[PDB]
Amino acid sequence: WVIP
Amino acid sequence: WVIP
Amino acid sequence: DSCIQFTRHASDVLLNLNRLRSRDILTDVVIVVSREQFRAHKTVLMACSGLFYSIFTDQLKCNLSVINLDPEINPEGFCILLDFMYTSRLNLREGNIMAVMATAMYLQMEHVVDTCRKFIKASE
Amino acid sequence: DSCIQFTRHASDVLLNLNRLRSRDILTDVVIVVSREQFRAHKTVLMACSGLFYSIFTDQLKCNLSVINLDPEINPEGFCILLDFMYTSRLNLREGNIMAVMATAMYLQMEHVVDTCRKFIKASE
Ligand SMILES: O=C1Cc2cc(Nc3ncnc(Cl)c3Cl)ccc2N1
Ligand SMILES: O=C1Cc2cc(Nc3ncnc(Cl)c3Cl)ccc2N1
Ligand SMILES: [Cl-]
Ligand SMILES: [Cl-]
Repeated sequence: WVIP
Repeated sequence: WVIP
Repeated sequence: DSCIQFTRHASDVLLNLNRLRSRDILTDVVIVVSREQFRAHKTVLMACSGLFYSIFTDQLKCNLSVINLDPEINPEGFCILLDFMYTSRLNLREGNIMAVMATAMYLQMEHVVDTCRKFIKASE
Repeated sequence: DSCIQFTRHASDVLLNLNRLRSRDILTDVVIVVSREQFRAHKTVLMACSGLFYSIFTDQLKCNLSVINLDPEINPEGFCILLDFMYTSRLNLREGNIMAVMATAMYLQMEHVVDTCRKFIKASE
């Protein structure tokens, strides 16, 4: 999971 | 395009 | 093999599937979550959820145009997860995390359940 | 927004759509390319091809279960492009590049047409  |  | 790979292909496909969903094009099922209704593509739901994968491979349920979810399922939690299915983006907030995690457990979306568990653990 | 994004989600969705295609699950169209037949999902074809996008948004063609391609279309070229649609991987070879490029032009798959043009230019 990432900060887009 | 890339070499996968 | 000796194939070449187009890096953005999967993302571009998902973007177009979401555009077809937004315009209600070739949607073949309505998911009923208490008073709320959500139109979708059975193939996308199966590709994202262990629950929908099981439902639509069933020789009778595969042909249903309406699927009613368990009455304990929260419509907003479902909406957030349906948006995630079609975009890869999850709108996870303090005010919805419990409903999102419970809906993801029911829908069998293990990566969502995992990030919800981690976000909850950090707040404890 | 303040969404989080699952990096592998789009690829995982496409992988499952290809698994459903391989098992012939919820495929809703057969593409006829001369003597050859290819089963697929209309939504995936539309998401990958300007030609299929135009065909399946047409108020009469959207309901057809069989689509016949132009007789000049090469079945192997089509097969290679259908595999690319469902995997992001293109089996581009000296022996098939001309058929693949012509099929990609017909299907309106601009990124494929682009790499074919570049691979041909390098060999000149
Ligand atoms: O957490 C998750 C996400 C998910 C999706 C699916 N889907 C499929 N899996 C295998 N082959 C096929 Cl053909 C599909 Cl459609 C099944 C289980 C789970 N669990
Ligand atoms: O080279 C290409 C690949 C492609 C796909 C599609 N597909 C869609 N485009 C816009 N909205 C929607 Cl809803 C879809 Cl399905 C149209 C044109 C092209 N050209
Ligand atoms: Cl997931
Ligand atoms: Cl393309």
